[PDB]
Amino acid sequence: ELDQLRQEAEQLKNQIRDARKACADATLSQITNNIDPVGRIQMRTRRTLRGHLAKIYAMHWGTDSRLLVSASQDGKLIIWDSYTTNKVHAIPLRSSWVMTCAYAPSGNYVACGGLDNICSIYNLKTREGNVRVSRELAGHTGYLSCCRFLDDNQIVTSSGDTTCALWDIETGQQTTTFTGHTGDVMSLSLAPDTRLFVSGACDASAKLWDVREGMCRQTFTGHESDINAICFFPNGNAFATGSDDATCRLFDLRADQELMTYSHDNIICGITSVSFSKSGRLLLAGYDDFNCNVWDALKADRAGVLAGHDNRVSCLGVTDDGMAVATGSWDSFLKIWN
Amino acid sequence: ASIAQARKLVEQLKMEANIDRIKVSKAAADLMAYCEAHAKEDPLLTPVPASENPF
Amino acid sequence: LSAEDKAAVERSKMIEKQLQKDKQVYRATHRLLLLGADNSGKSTIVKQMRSGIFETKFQVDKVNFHMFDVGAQRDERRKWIQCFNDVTAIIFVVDSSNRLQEALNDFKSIWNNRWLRTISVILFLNKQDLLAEKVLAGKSKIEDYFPEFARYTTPEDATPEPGEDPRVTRAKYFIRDEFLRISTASGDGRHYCYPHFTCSVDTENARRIFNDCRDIIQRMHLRQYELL
Amino acid sequence: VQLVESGGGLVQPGGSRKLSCSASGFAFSSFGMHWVRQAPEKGLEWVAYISSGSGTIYYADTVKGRFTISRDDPKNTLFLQMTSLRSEDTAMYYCVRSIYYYGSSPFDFWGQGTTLTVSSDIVMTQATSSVPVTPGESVSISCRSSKSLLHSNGNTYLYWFLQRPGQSPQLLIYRMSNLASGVPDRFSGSGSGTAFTLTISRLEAEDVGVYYCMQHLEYPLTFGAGTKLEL
Amino acid sequence: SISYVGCSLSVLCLVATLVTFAVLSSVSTIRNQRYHIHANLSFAVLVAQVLLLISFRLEPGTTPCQVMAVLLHYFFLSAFAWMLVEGLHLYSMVIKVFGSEDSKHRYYYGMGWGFPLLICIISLSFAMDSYGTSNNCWLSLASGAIWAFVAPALFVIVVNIGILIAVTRVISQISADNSAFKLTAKAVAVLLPILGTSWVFGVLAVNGCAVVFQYMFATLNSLQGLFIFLFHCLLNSEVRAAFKHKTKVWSLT
Ligand SMILES: CCN1CCN(c2ccc(C(=O)OC)cc2NC(=O)COc2ccc(C)cc2C)CC1
Repeated sequence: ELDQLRQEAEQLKNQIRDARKACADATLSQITNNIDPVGRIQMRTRRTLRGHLAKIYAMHWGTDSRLLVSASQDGKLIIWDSYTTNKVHAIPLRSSWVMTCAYAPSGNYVACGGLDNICSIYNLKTREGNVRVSRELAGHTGYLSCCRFLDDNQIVTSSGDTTCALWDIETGQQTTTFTGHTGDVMSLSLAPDTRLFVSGACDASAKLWDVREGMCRQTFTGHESDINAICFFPNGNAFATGSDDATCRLFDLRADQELMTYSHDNIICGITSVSFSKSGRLLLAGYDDFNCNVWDALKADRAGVLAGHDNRVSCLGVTDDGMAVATGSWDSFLKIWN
Repeated sequence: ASIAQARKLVEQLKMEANIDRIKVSKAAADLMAYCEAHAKEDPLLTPVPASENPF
Repeated sequence: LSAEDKAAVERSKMIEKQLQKDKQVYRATHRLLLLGADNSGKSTIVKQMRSGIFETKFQVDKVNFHMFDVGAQRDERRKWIQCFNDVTAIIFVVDSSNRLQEALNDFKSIWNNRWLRTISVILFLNKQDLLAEKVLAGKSKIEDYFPEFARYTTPEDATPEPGEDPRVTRAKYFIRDEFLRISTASGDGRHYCYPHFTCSVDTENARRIFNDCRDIIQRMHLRQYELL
Repeated sequence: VQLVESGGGLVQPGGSRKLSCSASGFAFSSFGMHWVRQAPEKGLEWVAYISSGSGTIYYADTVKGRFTISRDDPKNTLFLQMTSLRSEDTAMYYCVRSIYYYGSSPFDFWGQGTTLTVSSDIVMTQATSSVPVTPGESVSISCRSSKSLLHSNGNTYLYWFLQRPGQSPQLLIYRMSNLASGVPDRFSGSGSGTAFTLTISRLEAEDVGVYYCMQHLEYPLTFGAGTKLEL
Repeated sequence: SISYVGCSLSVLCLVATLVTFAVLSSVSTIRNQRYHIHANLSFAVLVAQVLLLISFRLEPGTTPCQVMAVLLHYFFLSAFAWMLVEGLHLYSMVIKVFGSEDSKHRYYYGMGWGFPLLICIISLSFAMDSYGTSNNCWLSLASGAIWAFVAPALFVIVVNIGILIAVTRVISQISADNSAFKLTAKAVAVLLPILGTSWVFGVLAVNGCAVVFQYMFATLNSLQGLFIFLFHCLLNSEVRAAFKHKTKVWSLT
């Protein structure tokens, strides 16, 4: 019966809420009310990368923390050498409407996707010397919002058809379709161990998925609007999700609830992209107010402002070694901060 | 019809309701321990000198 | 700088030259968003002047255009329309012949979208001949779906085609007036709506888009000079 | 991905001849191309370099002015025009492709060569001109430099090439520790400024031949004498 | 003394405009061809006005007087050429609006800092005694070779007027699709600085006439630069937006 199923669902949700409140022994602010503040950190624009014709919508660091891929909504995927501002590669794209790009951990492949409902995997290392389409993964009935490489063969893409998908580049077929979100998934962050990944959707909900055994392990609510960005804490037991409600939140997988809420009364814009520092003490969130904000992840105190972008900040990402942050905005500029 | 969707939603909710949950104090302590252990390893909290800074 | 470093800088400079050549084309091409409903006539229009997103490159008067039609998507449009905050115009196609209120609401949240405040809308009222040959018959009454039709007179600034009954002109201009009343309200002058009448078989549609894109660009350039 | 080189033969001294190299299988435009010759029963000598886009053109000090290099990207063919020929210019002229970016593998592919029979610099020293080789054992070829090859970038521009009997040289190691594509994992490279060792573990057949060490820190590119491994 | 006051106001306003452009050059909106011409025109008038203030007090009949006559001629001619380039760019971007985003920096910089130099060199070889001499370094204000500067000038203030009319017509038509006079009146006020249009009430004294040079050309020179500031650095809604963004960036950082 539909009514009894709805009643059972409501009872289960009430039980989940009660269990979550039971574990709320204290707050992260109370536990970390004695640690010294990180201070007023100040990172300046050490390098501005120009050459993108249109608004940059995605950017991903390489494993070596020297190469940087950036996708612009002009049909261009540019791989830069972040140390020397040099452009290592300029890949034309079949579709000029691109919202995501992923750099493989090995550095031999680069992904992109957008309103073409297709994940294009390009082979950087080829005997022919050029970058060519290695694969065109299709099967998503909607725009691809984010993509992340597990390895040289497996990529997981969250697309605006309320689904994520673990693919298989060799066969070009979906290996596991993660369903359960009621709205378009905007971003997904891979756990460092690659066993799990969390994806936030336009339903004010993030969801943890087991990549091997495809299912939603945990669901996290608390946001009042669409989650635009999700990032995984370096430890891998927590993740920060920013929404277009001028709020980021830190959720612990073990506590299964929000730990801290980063927000300010002077902030009315929406978070577009979120990244964590290597230590996890700093949470860098790009907003719609043309500047990013550095938050104390353990105290909910704003620690800095990465002002300098003339348009909305679309993406920001920390290096694997934590050396420098990169920020791509709609002003067609990539800025590196230290 | 929608009965299958309701049953799947109920099954997923039951699966999510049977997870061993730790206290918030333990999670906060573990996050603090991770942040403190990797203190002198983040080139964004302590400004790295230009000798080692590659930008 | 070593030899390989210098050659890498040379590769970067060649990439920059190619990017400049590509910019010479990108800045000279005007992007448009083709929006509408399933029973609107978008497919007929894209078939004229000649899954994912579909790109149609139509050039008239020696200026290239790029019309993008969004397909294989869902009702949640707000999260991909942000990608079109820099296009020249949104060609919004409406079937003038039941679901007219749904299409009128669809015109809102596109006119009133916070990412399209400076985005002009070229409004196409497609398949006007269906309305023409449907309104002579009394089977369907426009006043039945829209009550404020009897208490409405045809505008003085109307240019009916030679051979059009007054009822046809009154109905089509009532639909247009509904759309422009939605458009002008909550309009700060940053973007303008340009209504047109089409029958889905008309070689002039590309010319209308041309003449309207030139007007949009003209007013934006004038605004850059603080002349308007 | 193959480069086939033609336009060579018997030339009277003082003559002029155009050496053509036609490429097929890779992007000619994005690849810089070098001409590197090898005199009979001698080592490897760099002759010329035409960069991607014909921007920087470099010539060896011994062929400067007499030789000119050019490329045709639409025709995918690289030309070496040779004027005022000398008897000290007889060699098998090899054409190599080298692309330059971060993580690139310059000098990755060589061609087949053309016989042209005619009727300061960073000196590379290879002390071992010949080394006995037994299959299954390990060997360590040594190379020395006249100046440190470790730039401020942290890259030690040393290249180890292998030339099998009757075959064109094949890239083995680039930047003094980097295994080229298709090269077995047994090969390795190590060393520091003005000292380099290439170690081959579990030496096998089809591995004998002449090993060459080359510098890429600054033009002109100078190879080594060549260490011969024979069974 | 009125001429000195007005022209000093003009040079101060032009310096403010140039420093504002330099400060806000980081912003993409203030980084197009429009502000290149605005800066070059502001620079040209600046060196065509400071070289006129210290030309008031400079020993007549000397070598400095002659070389400053050449310099003033070149800089004023370059200013008028940049006014013509402003008119051409406005015509391109409001009439036949397509193809306007194409790069044309070479043509603009050959038309200003350019054709003025060629006209000077032909007017320097065919006329040398006219330059300087007299009682002031105004390049034979009486007669002889003043038309070496007036004739090119009257080809920028008879062209930029027509363009103005054309633009006005367009604006009027756009104002028809609605205070129509107010929009047109503001439009003319905006374009008068950049487009040479006020330099026709100064062609009324090029030959032997009354002593009315100081109390007229001073008004023209003051407006050329005060209007440039007040209508292209202040009250521009683009320069103001860029300044607000830069102020926010500096305050946050
Ligand atoms: C190279 C030609 N000379 C340049 C400088 N000259 C001046 C000296 C002192 C004053 C002064 O009293 O105003 C403070 C003014 C000027 N003349 C100008 O500013 C512009 O001239 C013109 C602009 C437009 C037209 C149609 C005609 C003329 C003559 C004399 C000539």
